[PDB]
Amino acid sequence: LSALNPELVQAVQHVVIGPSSLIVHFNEVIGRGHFGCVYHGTLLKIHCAVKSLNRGEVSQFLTEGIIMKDFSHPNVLSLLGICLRSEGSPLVVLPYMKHGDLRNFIRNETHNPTVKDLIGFGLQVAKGMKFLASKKFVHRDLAARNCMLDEKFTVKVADFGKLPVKWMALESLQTQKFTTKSDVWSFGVLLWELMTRGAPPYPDVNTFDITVYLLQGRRLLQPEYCPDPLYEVMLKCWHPKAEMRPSFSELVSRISAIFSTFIGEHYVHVNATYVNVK
Ligand SMILES: CCOc1ccn(-c2ccc(F)cc2)c(=O)c1C(=O)Nc1ccc(Oc2ccnc(N)c2Cl)c(F)c1
Repeated sequence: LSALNPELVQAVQHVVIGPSSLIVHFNEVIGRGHFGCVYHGTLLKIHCAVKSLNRGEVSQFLTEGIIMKDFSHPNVLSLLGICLRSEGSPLVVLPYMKHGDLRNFIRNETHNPTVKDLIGFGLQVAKGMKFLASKKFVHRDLAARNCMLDEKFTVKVADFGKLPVKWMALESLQTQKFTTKSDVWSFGVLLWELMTRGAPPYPDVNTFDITVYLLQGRRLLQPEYCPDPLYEVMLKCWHPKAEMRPSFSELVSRISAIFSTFIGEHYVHVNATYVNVK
């Protein structure tokens, strides 16, 4: 529309994908959810994922896209480009992730992860977060459902895009303010999700009052296959004082030590009480 904002229109220019150099297979759907949608696509012939807005809002869309342009790290999802379709909503083009999101992947009964594999995934998320934190970028919705998994089993932190209260730090639930320290709280929950193989956090608890629940003096239970030292790390991520939580560099350090101790002998099986739980 150009009448959007010169500055943004120019920034989107250096990453523009000519509508003729990308084919969208609207027939082959991938994502599809509240607001936007995801489709398979070909780029010139690289396989890709094409995010669209099903819909001011277009501006936030393009804006969220431009920020991704500086995300260059093996553990952070990259942007191929943004295609300005002269027929509909602009599109965001992403590399194809053969294994989809991390939560659905670990939840799969046909998969046979070990303690080591799962800790490894957490290690990769932490590396991605460490990069993001160094760029002063606050995620706000860090969870296993927002982490992608490619063909080499490399984890990419992302955001599919009504608060995810169950991953939110105490101060954020109380204030609505987000920081890197509240991302650490979310990361601890992400660790729990991995070790439980994608179980829903606080099954019994209502979204409307996780705050009251947490203030009673509670935290998530140690999953059955979670090593003590990793649980000790989870509890640190959930420190009541935000400044007392470890940084992502510390987490990378600590988790990488725990990970090195395993050899791939301990298989992780789903909990019977968590099965089919929504
Ligand atoms: C308009 C802004 O869009 C953003 C903006 C910022 N970040 C962002 C936020 C924080 C970070 F640390 C890094 C990136 C994003 O991740 C996205 C996004 O669209 N992500 C997204 C994710 C999965 C998708 O689905 C795929 C994709 C590939 N392969 C498969 N199989 C599937 Cl299922 C998908 F299509 C789109």
